[PDB]
Amino acid sequence: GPTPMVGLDSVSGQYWD
Amino acid sequence: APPVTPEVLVRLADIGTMSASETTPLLSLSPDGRYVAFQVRQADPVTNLNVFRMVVKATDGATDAIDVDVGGEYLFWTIPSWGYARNAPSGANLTIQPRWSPSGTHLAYLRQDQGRVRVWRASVKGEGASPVIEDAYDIEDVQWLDDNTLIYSGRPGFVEAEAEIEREGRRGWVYDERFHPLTGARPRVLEPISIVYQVLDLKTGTRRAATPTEVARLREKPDPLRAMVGRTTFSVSRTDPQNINAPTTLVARRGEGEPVRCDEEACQNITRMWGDETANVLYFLRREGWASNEMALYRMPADALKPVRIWHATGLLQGCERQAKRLICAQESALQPRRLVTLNLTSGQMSPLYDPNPDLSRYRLPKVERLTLRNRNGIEVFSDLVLPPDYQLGTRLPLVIVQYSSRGFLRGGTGDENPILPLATAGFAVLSFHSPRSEASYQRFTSPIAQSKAEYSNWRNRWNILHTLEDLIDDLDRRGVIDPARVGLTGLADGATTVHFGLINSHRFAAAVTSSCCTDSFTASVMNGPRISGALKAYGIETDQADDGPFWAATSFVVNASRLDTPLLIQSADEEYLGALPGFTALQQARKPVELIIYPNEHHVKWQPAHRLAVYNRTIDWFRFWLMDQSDPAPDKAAQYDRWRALRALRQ
Repeated sequence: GPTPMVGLDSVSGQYWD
Repeated sequence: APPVTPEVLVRLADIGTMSASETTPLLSLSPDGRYVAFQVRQADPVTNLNVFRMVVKATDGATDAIDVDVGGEYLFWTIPSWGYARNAPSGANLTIQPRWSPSGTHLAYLRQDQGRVRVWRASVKGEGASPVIEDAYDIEDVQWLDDNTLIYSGRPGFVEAEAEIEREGRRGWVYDERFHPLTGARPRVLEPISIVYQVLDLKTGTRRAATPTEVARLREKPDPLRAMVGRTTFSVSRTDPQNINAPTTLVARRGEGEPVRCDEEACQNITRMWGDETANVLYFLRREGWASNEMALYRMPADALKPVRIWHATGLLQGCERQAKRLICAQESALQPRRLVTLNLTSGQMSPLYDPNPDLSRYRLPKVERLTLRNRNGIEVFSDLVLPPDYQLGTRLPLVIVQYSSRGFLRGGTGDENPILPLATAGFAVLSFHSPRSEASYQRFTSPIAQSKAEYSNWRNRWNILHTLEDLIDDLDRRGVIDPARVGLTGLADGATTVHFGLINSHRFAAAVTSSCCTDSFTASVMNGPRISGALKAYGIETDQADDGPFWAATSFVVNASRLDTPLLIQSADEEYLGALPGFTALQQARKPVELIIYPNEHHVKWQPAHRLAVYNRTIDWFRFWLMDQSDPAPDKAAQYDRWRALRALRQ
């Protein structure tokens, strides 16, 4: 996702939440 | 009244980073509270540039806002991750928080030009702005120590490490934990890289080392979940501090005394609080209602633990800061793009302060209705249904699903990729899906990484997501609102994973669009390189299985290419396309209706306005083609429809 905090944004090294 | 088109949507201005919440520091009040400073961004798809403005507006509402600086490049939000000093940019912009000088007469803030982040200083009545600090490294933060002195931070070590990588490359680099092939063919800089602090005296132009005291004035951040009123310290904690899914509760300590826990339900899961000594009250925000769909603001006399609700609404309040008995906030809701608002802390009344867009009731707006249901796993769900402006009940529409958050303004869903109002304007029902809570989030876990591992086990949470979408579709089907044979699905980031899962494990979708591909070993193990690949295993991603392993069978397009009959459009950043290739090639070889578009110099979330507009338009065209059998006859689209007619003919 746009915001780099907690969890996975897909499987390519970006973070969610 | 004119329709909201992709041309209108892409030009709606914004304040702060794309996805903002309660603690997003997107505005700053002057020391005396009379002015608010903030950055406005507005995209122009013809010049293919964002235009940034630093704005100052009197909090009393009586005078127009003033632009005190105009200019700068799109400054990416970057952070260390995975042991890298700087991960690839998500593509989102850094929220720029202006620092007021103690006198209230100047702002200092970060701004990028020619690839370099500097500190700029602006006069607050509009008279101009110029850069005052530059170094060999990007500046990462800044504060005023007094009216003529600035402290600032950054990482010259990161620059030096880059030069060392460049020297080493003369001998070739060993492929190891420094690489992330998806994004580039050079080793990355590893942590640890230290932050260096320096002080600049603006009157002499001299620089000196910071003192530890000065450094802490920059390093320490206020805790938005802590406040003081008199001798009483308010904070939040759990009865079981290890269990991350246990609700937090407001607690009060008088000096060094015992904590007293508030019992009331209202005191649970606070997201922001503010202490007011004069009024002797605590104010706080939280989410509440069905599936937490609403925000609410509480006022609590600081003597006791009896909070009273004074405001609640669908939408978001972001970056709020207090001046006396008002809160100044950014705010947004389904049909209201981000703007500034004042909230009266006595009555709970919300009033407009500054809207960088015109009023959208100038446009013929789609109708929005918030949906609620409990899913088959017992979990509360909300989402937003958007209908075309001329919607007559009785009409069964094609549906397009946009994911995966729906709290705020209906713009492009996550990552701003799929244009919600323009899709409705084009005759679709649009479901703006708000992904629900997982079952695992209701159980005991000591780490968000361990929770993730439970959610991915056997793809349990992905099934909960897919079943929730199927519940929503079935609902709208029973209401006679949609034709269930004509449902489109879109996704970016976590929504992309849902798209891949969805097309393999159901036949409910007649067309799809994704911003990335694929959910497979190639992408997760090979293209991530050994460091990230290894780290993902703890999250439940089985990167030690090859693509024919059991975990990947539910999502790999290489494994499942020959049964993937749904038309799929992939609109990828160059920085992610490599991941799509094995999947794409298996699909083409199996003669499936797939198309891949590549955008240059882009990221996981796209930043270039021309690109976003082109994504919006192609995604509308795609769904009109497959779900309405309609094509726009404009001659510059003729080649696109030739290609898509050929894709269609493959299916027989």
